[PDB]
Order: sequence, then C-alpha cells, then structure tokens
Amino acid sequence: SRTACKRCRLKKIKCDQEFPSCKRCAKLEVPCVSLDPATGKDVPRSYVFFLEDRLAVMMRVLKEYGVDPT
Amino acid sequence: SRTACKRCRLKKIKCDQEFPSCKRCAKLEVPCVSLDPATGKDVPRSYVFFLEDRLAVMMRVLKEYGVDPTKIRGNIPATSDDEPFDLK
DNA sequence: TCGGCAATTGCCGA
DNA sequence: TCGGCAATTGCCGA
Ligand SMILES: [Zn+2]
Ligand SMILES: [Zn+2]
Ligand SMILES: [Zn+2]
Ligand SMILES: [Zn+2]
Repeated sequence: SRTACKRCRLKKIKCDQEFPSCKRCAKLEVPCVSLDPATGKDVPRSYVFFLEDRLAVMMRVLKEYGVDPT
Repeated sequence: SRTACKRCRLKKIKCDQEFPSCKRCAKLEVPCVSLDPATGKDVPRSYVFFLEDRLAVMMRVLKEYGVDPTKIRGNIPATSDDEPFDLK
C-alpha cells in the first residue's frame, strides 16, 4: 500500500505492492514501473534497486572490454 | 516531495531534498536516510549519491571504449520489458 | 517536539 | 473506468 504503480494508479485499483513489479503487472507481463508525481514521467519502482542493477550490467560489460572499478 | 528523510518525518519538519543530505541532517550532523517507498527499506541518501557517481564513471569509461545506454532488469518507462526472478 | 489540518494519494465498489 | 472517500502524508506553528 505505500506506493502503487503507474498502471494501478491510473487504473484506480488496488496495488499489491511487490518487488520488483507487483503481481498484477507481473501476471499480465506489462513492465511494472512507478510514476513521478512531480514530472509525470515513468520511473522505476526503485531507484537504488535500479542503480544497483544498472552498474552491475555496466560492470559486466566493462569486464568483457577488459576494465574494472575505474 | 514524497521524499522526506526518516529524521524529518519523525520531527515532523520540512526535509531539504538534496543529496547526499537534506539540510537539517547535515547541520544537525546526522546520517540522512530515506525510507524507500517500494521495498520499504532504509536508504542512506548518500549511498545513492555515490552509487550515482559510479554510473558516472562507468558511463565515461564504457563510452570511451566505444559504448553508451545499457539493457537492464528493474526498469524505467512503461515501455521497457519487465522483470523475471533469477533470469533477465 | 507535537496537535493538526491540507494535500495527497490508495482503493472500494458499482 | 471512475466517483469519490479513506488513509497517509509533509510540515506549520506553537
Ligand atoms: Zn500495481
Ligand atoms: Zn505493477
Ligand atoms: Zn530531511
Ligand atoms: Zn535528512
């Protein structure tokens, strides 16, 4: 209940709040993202979670190109 | 702001939305920690600070080597693909 | 540090 | 799909 997603908020319907993409959206396989009330832009249910994810992949790629913790 | 630090909410005073710390926290000298909406967990705002920095480096680097914008897993617009446990 | 009302937002239910 | 009200909130003033 702390923060309901793009889809549910607009659908105006209860959001089961699960990480990282609430069952309702999971079930249907529609990406599940949160929504920035200020900007109106789509935005991930979880910033750190997105960051931690982002760098990982950044890192792996960097590794295949030879590098590291730069 | 729907972000107002664990401190501020408590005290019930107006959280000063900057990174790696909101104004009072700083002055009052303390660690500025945000209660992550979704996950519900604590998140020191700085931890995000640095973590943001780390993309930064990463983006110079990977760009240098001849790269830019990466495929992920958690995600941003109602137009990326979705998450699945374990697997990508 | 709080009472506490304004905004905000979850979500019934039809 | 949504009206509209419950429940949360940010945070003022004391
Ligand atoms: Zn949802
Ligand atoms: Zn969802
Ligand atoms: Zn604060
Ligand atoms: Zn703070």
